[PDB]
Amino acid sequence: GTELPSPPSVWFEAEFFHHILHWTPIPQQSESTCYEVALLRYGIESWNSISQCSQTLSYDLTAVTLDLYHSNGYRARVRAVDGSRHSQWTVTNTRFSVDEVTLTVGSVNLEIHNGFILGKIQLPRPKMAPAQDTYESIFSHFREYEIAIRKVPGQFTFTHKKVKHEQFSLLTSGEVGEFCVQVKPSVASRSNKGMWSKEECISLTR
Amino acid sequence: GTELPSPPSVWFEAEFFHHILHWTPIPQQSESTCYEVALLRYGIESWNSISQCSQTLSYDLTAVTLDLYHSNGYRARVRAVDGSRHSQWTVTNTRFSVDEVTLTVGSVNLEIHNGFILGKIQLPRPKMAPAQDTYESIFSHFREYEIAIRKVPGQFTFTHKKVKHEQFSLLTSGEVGEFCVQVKPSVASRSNKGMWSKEECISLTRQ
Amino acid sequence: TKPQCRPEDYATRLQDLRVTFHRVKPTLQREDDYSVWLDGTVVKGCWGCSVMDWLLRRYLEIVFPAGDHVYPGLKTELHSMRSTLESIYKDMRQCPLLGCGDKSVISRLSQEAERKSDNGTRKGLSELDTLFSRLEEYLHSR
Amino acid sequence: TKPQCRPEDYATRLQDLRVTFHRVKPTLQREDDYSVWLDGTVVKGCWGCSVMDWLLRRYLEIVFPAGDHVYPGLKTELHSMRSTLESIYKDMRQCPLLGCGDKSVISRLSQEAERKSDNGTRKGLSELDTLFSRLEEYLHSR
Repeated sequence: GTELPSPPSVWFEAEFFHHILHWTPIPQQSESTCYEVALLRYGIESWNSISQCSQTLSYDLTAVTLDLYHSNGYRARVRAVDGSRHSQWTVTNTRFSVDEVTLTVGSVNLEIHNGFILGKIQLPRPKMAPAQDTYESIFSHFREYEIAIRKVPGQFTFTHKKVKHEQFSLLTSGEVGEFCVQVKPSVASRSNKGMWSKEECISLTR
Repeated sequence: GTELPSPPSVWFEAEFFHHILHWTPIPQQSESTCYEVALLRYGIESWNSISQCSQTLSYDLTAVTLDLYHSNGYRARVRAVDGSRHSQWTVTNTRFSVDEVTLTVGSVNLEIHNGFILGKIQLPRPKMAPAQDTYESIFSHFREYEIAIRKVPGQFTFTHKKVKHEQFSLLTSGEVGEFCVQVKPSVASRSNKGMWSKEECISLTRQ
Repeated sequence: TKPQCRPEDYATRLQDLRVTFHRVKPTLQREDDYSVWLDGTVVKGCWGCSVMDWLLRRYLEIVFPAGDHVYPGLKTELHSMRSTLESIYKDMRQCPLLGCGDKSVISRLSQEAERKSDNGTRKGLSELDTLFSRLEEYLHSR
Repeated sequence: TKPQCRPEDYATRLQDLRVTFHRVKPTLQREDDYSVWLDGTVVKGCWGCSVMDWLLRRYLEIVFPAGDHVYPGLKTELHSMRSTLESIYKDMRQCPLLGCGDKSVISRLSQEAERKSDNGTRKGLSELDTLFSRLEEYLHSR
């Protein structure tokens, strides 16, 4: 009677070289119940189990999807296993590729110079990323950033400013106080969603 | 005035990087009579006199036709001049190009080894030829050679043997005497005529 | 640099195509076939300009229309994509540099041959030697 | 490999053309303004394959035939050459590598998309994402 219920759903939640597979738990999951995560790469009709018995709701497939930004995408599936019983597989509903990666920025460096706030956006440099596969290398054109500025002695209201370079300037036309900025990345021709970076501030004078 | 008879004809006689212009003399040529040789390169409608007064029946146009094997050919003309008089020009009747170059071989090196006559054809290496414009470079494919062998103690009769490499072998199946060979170059896809090389001989026995 | 010629003009439409494709993606990439039709080299190289045009026409003329018959509940999205893809195609034509660079040389030759009193017949036969060399050179380059 | 793909296979006809041509060369090159129609790149570059075909067709179909009227004396020599050139052409269009490459890629694509049980409508719509990448990638390539 090997007919355990199958995981309700399986999907990826990835960021640059952080390709994580997520799936919901099977109703009535026991303590001796685990999940088998298999991976298939487009262009080669063949599945390969990455993990036979994982007692988790997620699995990092990064080590096995390094050529994601140089491939035609992968497909993924997870199935529940309890000793000798195991459900049917639940596979991702779309091809996993560069398209589905969320854009994030590593950090923003602010500086002040003659009434200017000079900003430098440091894209992510994940260690797992093979040398020549930089954010810049992969997303070679139309990189854009939404800049949200707020004055500390001001409030929780923000003013926007879009830029097309990893460097940007904002003029401090004779202003005093503290300026905090957040950055949201995107690629003009793409649909990849991006996430706001931790706010960074800098003080004008003393 | 100024109506001297023009050179009856003008033509090239060339070998690899040896582009020589020839022309017949004008009837009643005097001692103060010379010839003016002009050169035109296809693609640029303009003549340039190479020599104003040459007291000869030929002129080496090599120094001025180096890119022959990388061009669309030249045209040439010669006219007689005698002081202030000069005839009409006589121009070549065809476009001078790589096609009209006669194939020649520099020399043939023969050697004997265990009943084998090993030959090495040394293609021409004219000094005027720019470094990277070797016979091999220019005629990159289908180079062939007619080999005519004759036995000295034999006669003036020859036996043929065609080869497709600059190196060749002839076996001396237990023969004695002297073997002389001549080589004639060609390019299987081309129509360029070639000329027999000076006969080369070698002795098998202690000779 | 004409507008239709620079890549930046296609950014927004390329992006639209993709967001629309994102809402219907799970339905379209639901099949069981995991083979790759449009491989990584399909549009690279000398032949690229030509292949690209063929793919565009293929999709615009044969596939999308075929889609209404297979994914009826998606006609809205499919009509949109086929419409943006279409805006993109015509636009790419306005730009010579985006197409195949093989019509210009034929233009010159034909033109120069027409500006002759006999249409180049004379110039044509006198260059036969040149033709044969180009042909022979052409064969060793392939 | 394939014989009609080896240039070695075109050497003798290349030579015949050049030998027949040599005999009538002084006639055909008499008028000769000293201009160049077929220069040294005419058949080089990415699309030379395209120009090579154009040229060969132009001669077999227009130049040579028109030649019979301008040079009634060389009709025989003219026919011999057209004939041999014809021989070469029939053999050249029998080798993919000798023609343009695009024709091959377009062919391989349409065959897969047609050996599919649904003529490939499914895989086609399934790869709109890949197509959009190839396309953007293409726009950036030139």
